[PDB]
Amino acid sequence: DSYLVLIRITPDEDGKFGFNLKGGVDQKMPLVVSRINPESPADTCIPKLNEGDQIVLINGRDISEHTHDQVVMFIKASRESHSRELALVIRRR
Amino acid sequence: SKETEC
Ligand code: NA
Ligand code: NA
Repeated sequence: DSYLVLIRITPDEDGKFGFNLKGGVDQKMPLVVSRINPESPADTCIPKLNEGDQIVLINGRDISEHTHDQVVMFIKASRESHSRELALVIRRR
Repeated sequence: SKETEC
């Protein structure tokens, strides 16, 4: 029914990946993609990021016990990265 | 109910 996807994204010139996030352990709501900015890096990588995708790992980090704000920081940290690339393992149904 | 642009 549900399956895991590894998504790999490089930020645009502004530093953004082109998606919005909701949830976190503070939000009593799993952590999920709420928006894909059309034609952004998140929309244009293969495989691509989808609205409603549940975030499982961020750069191999299990984020199930981290706050919303923490996860946003984890996302930003991957621009200062080695490959400057973001690697998300997501779950889709 | 937080929503953040990434
Ligand atoms: Na795809
Ligand atoms: Na990952």
